[PDB]
Amino acid sequence: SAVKAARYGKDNVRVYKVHKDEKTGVQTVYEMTVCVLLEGEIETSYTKADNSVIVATDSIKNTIYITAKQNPVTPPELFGSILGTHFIEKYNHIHAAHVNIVCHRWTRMDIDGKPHPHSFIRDSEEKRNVQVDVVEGKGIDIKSSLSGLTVLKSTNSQFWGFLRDEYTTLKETWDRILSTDVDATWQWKNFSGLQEVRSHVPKFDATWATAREVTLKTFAEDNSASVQATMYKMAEQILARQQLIETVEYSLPNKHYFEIDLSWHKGLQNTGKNAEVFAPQSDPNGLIKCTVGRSSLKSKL
Amino acid sequence: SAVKAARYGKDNVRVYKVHKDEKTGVQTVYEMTVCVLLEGEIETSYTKADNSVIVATDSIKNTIYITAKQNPVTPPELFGSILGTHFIEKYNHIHAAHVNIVCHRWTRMDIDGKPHPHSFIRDSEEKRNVQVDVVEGKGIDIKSSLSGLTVLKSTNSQFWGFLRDEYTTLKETWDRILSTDVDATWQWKNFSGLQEVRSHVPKFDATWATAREVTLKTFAEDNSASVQATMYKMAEQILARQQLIETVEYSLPNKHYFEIDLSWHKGLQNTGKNAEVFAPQSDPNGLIKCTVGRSSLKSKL
Amino acid sequence: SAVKAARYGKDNVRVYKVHKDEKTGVQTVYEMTVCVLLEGEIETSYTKADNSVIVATDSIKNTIYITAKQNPVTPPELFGSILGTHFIEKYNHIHAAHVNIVCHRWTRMDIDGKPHPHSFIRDSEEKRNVQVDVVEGKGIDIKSSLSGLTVLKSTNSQFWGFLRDEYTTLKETWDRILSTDVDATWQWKNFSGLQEVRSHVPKFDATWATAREVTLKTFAEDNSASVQATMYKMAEQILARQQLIETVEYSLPNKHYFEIDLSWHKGLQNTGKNAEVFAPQSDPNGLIKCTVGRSSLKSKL
Amino acid sequence: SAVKAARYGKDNVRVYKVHKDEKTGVQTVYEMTVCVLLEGEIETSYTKADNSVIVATDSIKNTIYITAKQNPVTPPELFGSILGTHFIEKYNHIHAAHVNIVCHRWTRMDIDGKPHPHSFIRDSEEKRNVQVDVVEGKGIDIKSSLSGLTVLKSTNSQFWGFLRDEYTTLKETWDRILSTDVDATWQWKNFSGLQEVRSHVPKFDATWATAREVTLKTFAEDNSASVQATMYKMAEQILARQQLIETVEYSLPNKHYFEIDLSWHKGLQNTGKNAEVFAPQSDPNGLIKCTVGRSSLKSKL
Ligand SMILES: CN1C(=O)N[C@@]2(OO)C(=O)NC(=O)N=C12
Ligand SMILES: CN1C(=O)N[C@@]2(OO)C(=O)NC(=O)N=C12
Ligand SMILES: CN1C(=O)N[C@@]2(OO)C(=O)NC(=O)N=C12
Ligand SMILES: CN1C(=O)N[C@@]2(OO)C(=O)NC(=O)N=C12
Repeated sequence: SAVKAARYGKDNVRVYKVHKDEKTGVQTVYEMTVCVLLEGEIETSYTKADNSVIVATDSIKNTIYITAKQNPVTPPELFGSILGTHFIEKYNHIHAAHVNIVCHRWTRMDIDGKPHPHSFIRDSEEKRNVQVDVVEGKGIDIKSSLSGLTVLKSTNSQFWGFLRDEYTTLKETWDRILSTDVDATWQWKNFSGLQEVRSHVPKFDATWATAREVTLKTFAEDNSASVQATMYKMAEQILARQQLIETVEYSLPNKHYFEIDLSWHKGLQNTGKNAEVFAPQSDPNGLIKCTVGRSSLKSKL
Repeated sequence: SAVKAARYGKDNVRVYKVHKDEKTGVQTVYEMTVCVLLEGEIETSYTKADNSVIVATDSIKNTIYITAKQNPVTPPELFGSILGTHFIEKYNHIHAAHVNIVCHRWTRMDIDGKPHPHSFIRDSEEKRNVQVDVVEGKGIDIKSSLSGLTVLKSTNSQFWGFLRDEYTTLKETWDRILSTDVDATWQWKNFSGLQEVRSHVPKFDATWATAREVTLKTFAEDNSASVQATMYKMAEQILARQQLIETVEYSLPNKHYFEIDLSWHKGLQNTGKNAEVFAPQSDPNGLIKCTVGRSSLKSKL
Repeated sequence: SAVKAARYGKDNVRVYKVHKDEKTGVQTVYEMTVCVLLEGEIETSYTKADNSVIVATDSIKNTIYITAKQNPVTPPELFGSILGTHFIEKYNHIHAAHVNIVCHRWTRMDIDGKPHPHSFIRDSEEKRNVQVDVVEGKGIDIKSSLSGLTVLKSTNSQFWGFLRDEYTTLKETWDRILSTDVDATWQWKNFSGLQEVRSHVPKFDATWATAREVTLKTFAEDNSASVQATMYKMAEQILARQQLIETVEYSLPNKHYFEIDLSWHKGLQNTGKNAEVFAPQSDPNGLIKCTVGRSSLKSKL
Repeated sequence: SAVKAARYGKDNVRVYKVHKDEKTGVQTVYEMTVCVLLEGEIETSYTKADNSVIVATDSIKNTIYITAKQNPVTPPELFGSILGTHFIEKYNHIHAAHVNIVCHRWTRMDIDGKPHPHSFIRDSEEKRNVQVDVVEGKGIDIKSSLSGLTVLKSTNSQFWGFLRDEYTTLKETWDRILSTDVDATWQWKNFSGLQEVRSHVPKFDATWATAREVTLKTFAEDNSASVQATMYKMAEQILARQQLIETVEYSLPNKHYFEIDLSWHKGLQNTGKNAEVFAPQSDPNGLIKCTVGRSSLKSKL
């Protein structure tokens, strides 16, 4: 036998950091969950009981906290790049570091109409994430995402004109509920190293904000022909607004809300135009995915 | 043997309802999870295989949807009272109905600064709940609550002066993080029936809003001596603002954020006044409870 | 305002303990999650910022580990009684201790047909639990339970003869699937203190084993008229087998498995006698409860 | 813009099937959760609101149930291959079907020492899974796995000789607890189509049993130098026992159990040779991965 692939490290590292402005009194908090997995000349730890090549996962954990003490933790694209770069530079035999960060929301409270200096609310379980792959000799590849953004619209969603054959029971509809949990990812151009990442730092928060804004406005305003059609519009708009993005990926569940025929009870009308009470379905669910990039077709368009 | 207690029914009934204003185009959505458990002269279903006394849980489910079609689903205190009253009135042999409702957030989206007519966001997993016990001959007992309201403050929390003995290792502190998930319950005066509940309908939304406002402002502004002291202030204020409440209960976890001593690494200072990076602890957690009512002591105060 | 009720302590305390037989080499492991909440003369911690009356939750945590080091952790009824007794004896002003323990399964592995001396498998997420309320001057009240025991039978379950009215759509059935997650609790006679608990120690493991055995055999062998009828048989048998039990409580979800009519597709027959493929329903679910004790009726039986 | 990748379908489809032997009375149950995602000439559903190319996810759901009615659902490798093959054969424009199946345990109960004909227990949340990718013109690629197999050994685990530098605090140990949740995957040789899969049907259950047996015996018997070293031994043995496997992958968390120094309390000794009570850590956790295949090095071995 031989090792074909290997990576190892510390997962589920919870990290909080506070910034305190001693002049103004305003404090700002950041909370995340971090995973760092390393690759390199480590195969003998598996094949030969050679622990000398292992940077202990406990030490990886220590390093995450040390790095958060010595550097900004925002934007997460930057923090992940600093962290990953550290491992490949510090350890000759480590050649890749894979850093995943989930950022948790702590939104400043407004009390009596004024932003409070040191009190926060988890205003959504929506996350902002990064995946930062730092690969020695091949730069830094970053995928940024938002996830867990749960939305519903009560009309202005349709689904008709789909294939009908002997497996089909679904009724066409011209007016349905649409609800999803948005997972949207934007994949950056490869960066050559930490200097190039740093040169683009403002673009990270700006692109996350654009992606969120586009997602919400397109969901709310598109008289949707399908999940497929709506999500494509989102992606095309994000690509148009940040040239340093190469692709946008969406993964959207179709969280079904079924009509309930009550006509068996006193002739109650609760379908079609009279549908008011619905049964949210926990499972199953449609699951619709696509990855959109910029076009390069020049004929047969 | 004999049956000492029994109740049965349908749990985990997911319910959506939409209201459509055909004049304005504005739609409003409501989503909940409902449980109804019944008591009464049912013991022979357990002891004698006598199914004649069972109103099937499937029929209870149907009834929940029918009741939502025929009545408002808001405030949940009212919906639960209507639902519970139905079972004790419809079925001679059913003498109590226990209705639990969890209300899920669907907050209207603002798009380009304007409220959208039919698009919503799950802006928090915080819930608004009710427990409505309708007991034939003994009226309607309602407990209202908010839960899953997750908050953090980065300073203005203290914990010193606690008992110290041979089991104690905890350091006193004059400046710590405080974070919790608020579960707050207000227990209404017994209502004689559905008419009395209906007579107080505006008070339900108003009291929920007061409880939330008080919770947030007191958390944010109290330079807290302990979870105990802060939660008591919340409760006393809610009682002062609604005379139809008899008690207020809080159940608060103390979600610990530990300092991380980094002085072993290059003399890094990350404790006390220099604490910036902390380790959120998933478990264990303090858990602090109290039920506050109005005083009746007249001496030894 | 005044404090009507209060309790506080440490929740979610994970505890492992190993026993090592140095003669035989056999090791035995125990893992639990513990909660201890205290009551007593503590109201001034809430009303007056008086921390002097607080035994810190951190110290409660320390105490749990110390108590596990100095005493057996099995049976959990005993461990909980020792732990609770400690708080009311050690602290004059603490008058009740409420100890909840969840015991996690670590079943010894059999390797090549032989029990291994130090390797274990989590063979089920089923739990064994206790609730031990130690109340100064009023002894020790113990509720023991098993929970998370998930079972299914594919036939020999029926449900017919239930009430039918204008809310009813359910078809009677003479052959259905029955599946549940068993939560069964046996409530012990009050014990006067720790000596009386210790005097009954073998009965704890024996009664847990009886309750489990009865549950499984009755589920498997009863040609069930309803969940109600089957669960009552379980309870009556457990009561008959341990006189120091006062009541047995069951709480059982009815985890529905729906037939799927496929006759629209090529005349496929998948209902009634030809039902082979079913749709497990995640929600909603029936929920059936009862508490059974011994009879005291002497006429009208 | 243009669609670079797309797939869609139905996720979280719960499926039960029963087999009834009418001669013997013995019934056998199967329960799974299925996901099917399709690829093909579908881009216009995203770009052009062209629903004609969409086989509705509702119809995919119907098809899963129909296929389970008309075919064996075991082994899951076979069921997934039949299901995936159906979509690429039935629909000219669909060119890949990605079928994921999670199989849930329903183990036959033994009652009074005899296997019961129709009663089952969920004896573990361990799963048996498949990932079956059916790609038109490129056969069928199958990855089989077991997951959620949670184990602990109380001794015969070590971790010493790891890299030590200025980021390291971890103590070397010659005797520790090792606990994990095993996720093990074996990747089959590409199959040319459904006939080739069918030709190997007995190997699926046999290889799953081998993988489980090897996992448990190696975990229990290896005096482990590290998670890395132990998992490699597992993989090499599985490869040696099934030549139609190309690779074996393990992904193992290191679920830490920390010693608790109690020497501050009455000189209690609970570390090193006297360690009996430990604190299971929920997070963070090591995470150790590798993919093992057969060797092709002929020099520098
Ligand atoms: C109702 N429905 C389907 O049956 N398939 C679809 O995904 O769930 C699909 O392909 N697109 C939809 O928007 N709606 C759907
Ligand atoms: C740090 N700490 C404790 O150790 N016990 C306490 O609850 O967690 C307590 O009783 N009250 C607190 O506010 N803080 C605590
Ligand atoms: C099918 N079904 C019901 O509709 N109600 C019942 O609980 O779920 C009930 O009261 N008892 C049952 O055993 N079966 C049921
Ligand atoms: C204690 N410990 C580490 O600190 N890193 C390791 O994974 O968690 C590692 O690389 N291998 C181990 O077996 N044990 C570990």
